[PDB]
Amino acid sequence: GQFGDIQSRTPESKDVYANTQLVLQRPAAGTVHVPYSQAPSGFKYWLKE
Amino acid sequence: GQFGDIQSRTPESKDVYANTQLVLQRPAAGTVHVPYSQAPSGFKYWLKE
Amino acid sequence: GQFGDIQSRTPESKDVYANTQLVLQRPAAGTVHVPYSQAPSGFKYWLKE
Amino acid sequence: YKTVIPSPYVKCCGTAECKDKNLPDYSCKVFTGVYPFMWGGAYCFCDAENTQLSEAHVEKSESCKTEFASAYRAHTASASAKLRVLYQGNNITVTAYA
Amino acid sequence: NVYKATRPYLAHCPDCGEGHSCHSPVALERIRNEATDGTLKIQVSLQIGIKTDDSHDWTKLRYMDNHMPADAERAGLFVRTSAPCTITGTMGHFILARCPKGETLTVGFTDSRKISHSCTHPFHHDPPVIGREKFHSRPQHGKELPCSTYVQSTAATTEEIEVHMPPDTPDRTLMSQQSGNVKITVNGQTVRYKCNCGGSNEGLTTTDKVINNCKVDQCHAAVTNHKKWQYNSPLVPRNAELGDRKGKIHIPFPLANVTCRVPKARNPTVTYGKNQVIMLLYPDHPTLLSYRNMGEEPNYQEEWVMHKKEVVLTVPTEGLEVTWGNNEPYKYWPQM
Amino acid sequence: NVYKATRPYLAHCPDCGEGHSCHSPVALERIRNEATDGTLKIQVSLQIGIKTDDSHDWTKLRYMDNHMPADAERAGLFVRTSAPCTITGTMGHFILARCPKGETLTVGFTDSRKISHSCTHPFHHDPPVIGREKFHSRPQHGKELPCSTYVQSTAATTEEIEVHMPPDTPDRTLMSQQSGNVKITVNGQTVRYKCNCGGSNEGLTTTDKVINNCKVDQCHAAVTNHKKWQYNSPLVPRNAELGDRKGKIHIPFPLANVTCRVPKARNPTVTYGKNQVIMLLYPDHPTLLSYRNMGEEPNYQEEWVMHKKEVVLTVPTEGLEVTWGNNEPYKYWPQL
Repeated sequence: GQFGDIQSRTPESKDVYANTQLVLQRPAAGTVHVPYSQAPSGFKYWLKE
Repeated sequence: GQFGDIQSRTPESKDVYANTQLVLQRPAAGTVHVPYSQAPSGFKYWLKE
Repeated sequence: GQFGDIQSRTPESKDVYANTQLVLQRPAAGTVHVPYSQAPSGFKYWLKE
Repeated sequence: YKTVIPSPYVKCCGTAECKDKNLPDYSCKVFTGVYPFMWGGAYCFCDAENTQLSEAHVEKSESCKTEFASAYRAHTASASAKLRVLYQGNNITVTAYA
Repeated sequence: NVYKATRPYLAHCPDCGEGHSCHSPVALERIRNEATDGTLKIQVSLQIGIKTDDSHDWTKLRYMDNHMPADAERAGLFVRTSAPCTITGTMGHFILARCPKGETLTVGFTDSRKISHSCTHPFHHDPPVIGREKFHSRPQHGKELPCSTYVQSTAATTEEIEVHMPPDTPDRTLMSQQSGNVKITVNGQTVRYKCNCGGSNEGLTTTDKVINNCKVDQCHAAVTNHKKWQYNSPLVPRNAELGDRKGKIHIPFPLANVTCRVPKARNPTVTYGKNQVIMLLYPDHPTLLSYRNMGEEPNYQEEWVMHKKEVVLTVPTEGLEVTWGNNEPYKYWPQM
Repeated sequence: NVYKATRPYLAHCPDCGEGHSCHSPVALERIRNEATDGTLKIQVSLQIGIKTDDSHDWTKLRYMDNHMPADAERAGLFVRTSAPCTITGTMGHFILARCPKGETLTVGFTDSRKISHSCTHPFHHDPPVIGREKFHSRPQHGKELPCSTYVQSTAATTEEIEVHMPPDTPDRTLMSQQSGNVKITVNGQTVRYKCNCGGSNEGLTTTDKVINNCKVDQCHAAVTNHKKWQYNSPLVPRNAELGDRKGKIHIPFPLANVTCRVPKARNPTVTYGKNQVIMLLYPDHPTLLSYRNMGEEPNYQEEWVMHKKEVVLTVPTEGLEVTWGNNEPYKYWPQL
């Protein structure tokens, strides 16, 4: 959720660092979907604050 | 205007208690209507506050 | 921008006093228009405040 | 960031198993007793013997080439100056490193 | 016609109309708003510009209609927040639109049977403040500032997605009680069946099948898609007899850096005093006011001016720099 | 018939649709909002209620369509801010409309070829509520309050606009690049031309002309018709062989002070106490509450009541006067 939640060497780099606190949740009754809990983009938040 | 402006024994009860401060007003020029001044529903106000 | 930005003797009077801070601006590229910077009506502002 | 999530593996009348993958923020979970529904009815035959494999990982978004912020470490600075000189009744422009 | 192999599918919706949730063929997936100009990249359940036979036709739309994909009209497609939106690009699952200030995004269309389906999602739309002024309507001529938007070029370049085989869809309307036997009506589709009764009780049929001495409740069928291609979606299960076998297709509407046109706030009534400056700010739209000292201690202060305001700012010996919206910074220096 | 010398024309627009600027036949000129009731006096580029042959027809509209004026439908005409507006008068360039709260004004119509053109201008609309109650429907009988509106008297009095001559109407569609030469297609009209290139580079032609070895950008043409009149528009250029030569015509629908019937806030639940008054305020719309003492020290206090509120006010020996919205001031006296 902070500035640096996703870290890469260059904009064209292959390997990336990621700390976003991603956890999968159980799907709804009779529903095919992948529900998840994840902290929003730190870069998008920083661009505002 | 407060909680208890209308009091009844059960939701299906016959006799009811009412203190709403209802006063009739004089109708408008050449108009057929029953204008009145009354304190709003105490139950509806309580449901919000 | 204040009460009295435009002063006249009577509502039907010929001569008027005007202090509105009116300045002409350069028109937009390939556009025919008269852009200007002027303080809004003091009377219209007073009618609100 | 881009949260890359593929189609969930719904195993009808059986159990699915999570494979430990070397991917940034890789998350995996298997949910027991799932009875999912589609357009024409139930996708599975069994009532409680079905499983669903939910896998996910974090990648750089397509925008990273355009929309990005760079983290620099400033060491020392080199000064350079544009100077105007009135030499022999004429203005001359001098641009050099300070 | 890349739409020959590719196909369409169905999904779920939280609001199909009047606050009721259903399985909508115009279901909303992802609403991207990365473009600074105000362009929205909407991902939908259906496919636009492609026909059921996998052929390019800009006037046609491809949506899922109860186990089978059907054709619709491009003119019937609509996008709205609080007022209708102007569609500036359509290709497959993607729609490009410029929307006014709204709290809920609505995307809909009209089918062959003259029935309209629409999906509503809660989305706080409010084009960011590109510059220093919060205006509503865009000007034809103004200050040039760098921004980004999604272009309307359909050309197969830059961005791409992953595709593969789809799953099987359930359908009870495929089975029928023929006296004391069960008849499976295929209707030119690949159907996967399973029954409790003896004999043939499994398989993948392309022809009409009949199960002798059985009940409809003791069976279960469902359509499947193999000959066609599908996009790697996390809301659809992965193909059982397949590892990581996948394809890729180029996608329309890429992100490109353009130029946004803005305006410049009107000069404020300025009056000078003893080491102080007085400004009478009259903003038409939300305008940003910022000021700093031109010395050792700058002491930056920022505020969004919206109403009629009078500001008194102290001018030191070093100088005071004041920036009023998109206008060039005004420099002020003390005197006698 | 002042419309003998008068005529229509075209102008430019800052927003013809989806934020793109163009030359619109429904171009906005001046949006007057002097009326206190909320009526807007919109000035447009086209003419309503008149046909191309100069005849009165309320169901018809006259707009400019590529060098020549064409007829359209009155039903196709629309005005909107954030929601559609009710049109309460149409005559020539003028439209009368009552609009809800909006930030951008939009005026449009539909042509003969079934193509819709609309012009959008940024305008902060927010009429000043009349009275102390925010009602939607106007009552036939109520409280008389002073307001202002635009009357429907067509009579040539009070207000006036400046009208000038439209010398030669510029038209770039008259020139065409014929390989390496410029062809001027007259189409049965008198055209005035001028070029940078040698040979014939001036004149008033009635026949098709060709300028050898020249470019379209280095030329200029326009139709002649110094027989009709035009209104002084900033969206149309000034006549070259003319200084400040202009005429003037009286305009319909002037502003005049009238009377408006508003409503009154409902009486609150009042309960008395020891030198104090308790009021249970139930406002339907933002209602102003003000109170003062009837002695030496009045101590005026004002507040805008919007939600359910309970107010306790101290009543001195001199008396307390409370004004609740547009209702007559309630007088209260304690003792003992």
